[PDB]
Amino acid sequence: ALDAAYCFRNVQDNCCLRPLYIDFKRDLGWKWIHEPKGYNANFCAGACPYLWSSDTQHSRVLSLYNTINPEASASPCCVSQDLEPLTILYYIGKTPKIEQLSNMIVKSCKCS
Amino acid sequence: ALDAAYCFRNVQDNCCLRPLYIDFKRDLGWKWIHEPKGYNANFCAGACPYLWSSDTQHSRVLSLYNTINPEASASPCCVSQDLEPLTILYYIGKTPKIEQLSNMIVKSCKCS
Repeated sequence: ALDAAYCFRNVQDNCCLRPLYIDFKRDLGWKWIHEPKGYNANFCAGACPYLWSSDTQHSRVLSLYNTINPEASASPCCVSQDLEPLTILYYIGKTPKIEQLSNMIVKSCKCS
Repeated sequence: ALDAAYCFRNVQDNCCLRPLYIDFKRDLGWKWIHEPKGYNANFCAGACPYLWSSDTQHSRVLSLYNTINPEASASPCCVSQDLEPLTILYYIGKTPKIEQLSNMIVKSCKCS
């Protein structure tokens, strides 16, 4: 998979997970989250070679088209695959509460 | 929507549907399809401004992050949204048959 272990080994031009830490107050302007101060959101970026696409007929027809006619490219797009939640601390008045924020973290990537 | 009527008006740098005709024999090497000789598959391509992403928390957090910190971009990806089937003619020996090939055509685009 295009995850931390495979992708964080070196810098790669191809579709891969990229490290990113987001500080809620500083980078999002979210003051409602008291803890943690930030988290490793990560993101997906990089070139998609033509055979890296699947799960849709249009994508596999497009991949086959591209492999035969490269010069006239319609290159696939590096997108998120596995997403994970994050537990945070917020307040209801003076009472500290905890809740899960869904799909905050990207763990792996794929080509569209 | 980022469909033919909106997108085929002019050339646009931003995420939009792009016209593409694929000839089965000539461009795919598919000799099994006798009719039609090709079809308008189309494809999605172009720049995604930061607020064009939705449906995932990670995508909206990433869009918000990007709007605040543009220079340090993790730009969204222009992908297919609505897909349509195509009916074709093939043979089982000397008998002509027809069948639907699913999700062959892209009708609209979206930003990841």
